[PDB]
Amino acid sequence: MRIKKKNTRGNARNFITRSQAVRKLQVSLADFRRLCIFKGIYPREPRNKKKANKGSTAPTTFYYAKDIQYLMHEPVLAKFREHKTFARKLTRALGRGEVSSAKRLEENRDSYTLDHIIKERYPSFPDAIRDIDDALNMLFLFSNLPSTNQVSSKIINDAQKICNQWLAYVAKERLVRKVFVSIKGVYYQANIKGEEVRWLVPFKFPENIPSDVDFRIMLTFLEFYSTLLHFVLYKLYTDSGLIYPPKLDLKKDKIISGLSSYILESRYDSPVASLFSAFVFYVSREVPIDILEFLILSCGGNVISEAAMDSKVTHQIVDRPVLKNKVAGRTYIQPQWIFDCINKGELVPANKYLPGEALPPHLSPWEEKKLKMIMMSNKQKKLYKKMKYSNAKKEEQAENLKKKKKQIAKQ
Amino acid sequence: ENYQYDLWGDSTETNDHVMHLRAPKLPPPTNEESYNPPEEYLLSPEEKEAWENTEYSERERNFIPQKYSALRKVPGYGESIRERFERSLDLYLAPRVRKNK
Amino acid sequence: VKWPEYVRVQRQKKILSIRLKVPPTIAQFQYTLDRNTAAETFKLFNKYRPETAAEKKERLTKEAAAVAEGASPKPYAVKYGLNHVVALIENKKAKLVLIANDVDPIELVVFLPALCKKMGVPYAIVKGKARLGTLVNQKTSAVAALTEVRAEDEAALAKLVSTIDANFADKYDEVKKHWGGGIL
Amino acid sequence: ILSLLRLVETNTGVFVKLTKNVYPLLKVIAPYVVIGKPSLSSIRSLIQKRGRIIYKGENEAEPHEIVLNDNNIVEEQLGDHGIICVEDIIHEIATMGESFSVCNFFLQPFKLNREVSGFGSLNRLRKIKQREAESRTRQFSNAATAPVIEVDIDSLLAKLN
Amino acid sequence: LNSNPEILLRKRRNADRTRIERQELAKKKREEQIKKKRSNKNK
Repeated sequence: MRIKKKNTRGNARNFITRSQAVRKLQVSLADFRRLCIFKGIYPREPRNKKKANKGSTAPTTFYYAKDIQYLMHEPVLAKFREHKTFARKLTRALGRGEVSSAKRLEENRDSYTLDHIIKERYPSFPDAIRDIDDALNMLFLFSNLPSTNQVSSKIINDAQKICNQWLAYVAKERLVRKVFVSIKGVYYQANIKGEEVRWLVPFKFPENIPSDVDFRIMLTFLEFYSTLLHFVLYKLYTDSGLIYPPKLDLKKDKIISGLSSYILESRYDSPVASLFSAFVFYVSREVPIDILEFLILSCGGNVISEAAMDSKVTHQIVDRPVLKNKVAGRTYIQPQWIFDCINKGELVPANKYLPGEALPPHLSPWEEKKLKMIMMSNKQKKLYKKMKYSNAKKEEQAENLKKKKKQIAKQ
Repeated sequence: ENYQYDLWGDSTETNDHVMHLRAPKLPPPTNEESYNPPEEYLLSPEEKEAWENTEYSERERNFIPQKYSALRKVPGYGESIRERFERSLDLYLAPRVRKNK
Repeated sequence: VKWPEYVRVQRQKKILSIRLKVPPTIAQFQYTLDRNTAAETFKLFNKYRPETAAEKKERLTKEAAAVAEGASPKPYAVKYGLNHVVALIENKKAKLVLIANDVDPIELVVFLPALCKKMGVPYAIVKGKARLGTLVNQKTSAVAALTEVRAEDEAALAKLVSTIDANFADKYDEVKKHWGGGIL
Repeated sequence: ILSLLRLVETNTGVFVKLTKNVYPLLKVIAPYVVIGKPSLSSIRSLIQKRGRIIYKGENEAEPHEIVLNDNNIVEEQLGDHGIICVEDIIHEIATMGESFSVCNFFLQPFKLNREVSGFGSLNRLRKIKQREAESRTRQFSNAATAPVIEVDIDSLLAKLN
Repeated sequence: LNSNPEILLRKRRNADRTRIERQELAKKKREEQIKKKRSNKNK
């Protein structure tokens, strides 16, 4: 052989720069990143960064060559091109002054579907449920958003619809194990086909949208997770449960627009799913309902709200320092009791949960050696000193918790 | 009828066959920062401003731990869109490496 | 700076359009109808868009779907071919003939303003063959005419004639004289 | 009338009770406003999605209008009238009570987003479609015996949320 | 040495730099929009 050129072989055809990926695809950076979001493609780290370049030490991100080289032939890229053609051919109609032909161009418009993009991403159903962890976190955030000029109302209404479908199913087949109310929101854990998904729901207050965040990146994630959730929910309902999609009662959606609405027709294993059976809870006005009625209906209780007005009831959930009525028939609880009954599973006594007293701390469900240092190498001294510092920074923080507990317990 | 058909069916095939599929790592489970915490977690007044002095993204908590007597007294957490947006950016822009811990 | 061949050619043609002395049958163009009267001509002309190929197809399938299973007046539209416009002038059926100032061979439309002044047809040289194209489902039109009209638009058309006579033909009586393009 | 209802700004809502005194004033502003009796979900979703409170900032600044994030803010400003939380505000708004005149001037006005919300390719055509839908779904009577046009607010706020 | 195989996201660089940059850019486009409103009222 002739002397081969140096920096064109091993790591140079294994990886490519962002610029080289964009150029090779002949696609805009935005659309390159849109496809990258849909396909689940990410930058990868080579063992040599400069052999992955053509010699240069430079701030560079490396994609996998065969990954981009596999993205090139794909229906979604072709449909992006078709959207670009449609865009100019519409503004041709609009810019001239003809409205009827433009309106007709809307009628003769097909759009890209993210159907086949999931088959190649999550080939098995249990793999899709391993992703639904991050998928349900976007979607439940986007339900609790005011619609802006960035994000249309149709987007939020469809996202909220999927959210309500998810909440309805989990409360239907009784698949909750753990709850955790934090400052951030309310965490749930759910054995969905026996693999324990986790997801977060914010509190139902108006959310201050920063102008800092980019509502074009988040919209494509929503666009992928949305379709992914449609296919997941069809699979779940048509396997073990119900018809999809279920209908919604109009005068129920006028009252709550939550979870007691949206009725679903068809044609246990865990202690949590057997709890609250033959119990009827009267949720008061003061507590948030949609974060709580999900849990009651999931375990096996029943809900009658103060809100619905605007019997069999055995417990009332009230958050006031002064409670007015006080009947002999009901038992009076601050919601912390429910948030502990789900976590333990053993029905915690309501003696520490009376209205007017302070709640329990609410835990999450989640010499010679200095002389024998010497005979270690530098590649072992560096590592051992690092492990010593990592244990020290833990133990001193544990000492901080103990010292703070002692300083508070005195007061 | 949109998206109203099963696509998986009897699907046994895993995508983690080529060693190049770096699974996106489910975010760390939340450890002791609830609306009602044990108040030793509630931060000292000096570190409340020292935490605000540190630059973002090189910071242990994305939040100040806070104590609330009532569940009604829990505020709407303002920096929630920021957290999901930053996670979304972490998925497609942050380089994924196979490590041995 | 260094420009392409064609860019240099069209810039050279632009400065050549100015700096030469030009014959008065040309430069009778570019002495054209002003912004208000042009907008007001189109506020009438936009009410008579020739029925677009899609609209005609759907309506004539509506005729078939109705009439085969289980009276109309003649509809009025703008008239838009040069063979047809110079047919309509000399018929004499034209009440307002609109002429584009920018035509690919200039020699095409040079007789037309003076033939309109001959026949007594109230013409207006309006700016843009693209702008005429828009009102007529075509890319370009060179000419647009308005023969007959609905009676609601009749008085407005007659006033559009009188406004164009006063604004265009009276201000530009000097344009039959005077060789254009003596700009230093 | 639009100062009293504090509706100087476009794309802005407010709650009022309609009586025999309110109805004559409604005929004056009818070409400027679109009215209707909302449902329980329209009210409840509107307050939990949008809500302003004009009160003091850090120490000095007064004109901050922020957000209905909390319920302890509701306590500090209302409290003794019997109102403790945001859901209790929803109660006195949906059901006509004593504290309605108290909380109605507490959520001053709402900030509804405009329809379509753009000037461009898709947005101009969508604004054209909706603009011709306006004159069909709303008429200006102009006569002294103008019948007051009531529309579906459940459908309209499905568009504006 | 009994090591567990797992995946790791590296910290996305220039996160704070761009964060503050977008914070500034948003405010700048707001102010420019206000200046446009006033200058259009002079027409």
